Amino acid sequence: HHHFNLPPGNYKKPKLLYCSNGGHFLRILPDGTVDGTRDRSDQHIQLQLSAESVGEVYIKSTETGQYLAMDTDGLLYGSQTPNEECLFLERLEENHYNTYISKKHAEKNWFVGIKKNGSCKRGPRTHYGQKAILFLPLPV
Repeated sequence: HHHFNLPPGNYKKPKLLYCSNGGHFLRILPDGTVDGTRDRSDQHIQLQLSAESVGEVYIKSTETGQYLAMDTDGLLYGSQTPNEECLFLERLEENHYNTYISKKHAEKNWFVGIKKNGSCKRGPRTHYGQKAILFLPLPV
């Protein structure tokens, strides 16, 4: 369903997923809530990525152990355990950024994304070409 241009990073260390849209870091709150925050000091923005298969990743909160996941209705949530909804296709975009496509909903082009207001986007509302889906992994 999708191209295979991969980004040039590794999963050695945790990262911050900086969204260029509004400048928010992706956050997985203890209650399972997922949003974005501009507070670099937030304890819930440190994520450990890991590769399942080449180009397939898990995105986990170092603080809580929760996995980033996208539900049947396109809502991002924090999962206590790894499941099919937790896999994302990590790809390069615009020869620069990282994008994360829901593996489970790949055919539909549902992406991880953050609005200028700090609220995450719902799967069906995302699409190729948007600013909300563009991320830069920053060191913690």
